[PDB]
Amino acid sequence: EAEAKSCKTPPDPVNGMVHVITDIQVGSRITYSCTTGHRLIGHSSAECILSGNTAHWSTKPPICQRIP
Repeated sequence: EAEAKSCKTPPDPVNGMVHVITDIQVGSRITYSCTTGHRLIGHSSAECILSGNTAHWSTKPPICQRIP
């Protein structure tokens, strides 16, 4: 709970890319994106939360289903 930042940045989703809103500090809320036409199979968002001794993003690795 000091100096902030403790969540490891998520890997770039397939045919997509993650965007940081301001910083990687705990309490923030970044967002995810994908190629035009692909709906985010998740929450389209994240929240840096500590699960004990390791801080990570509450959202699972987003996917792109590709929509006709």
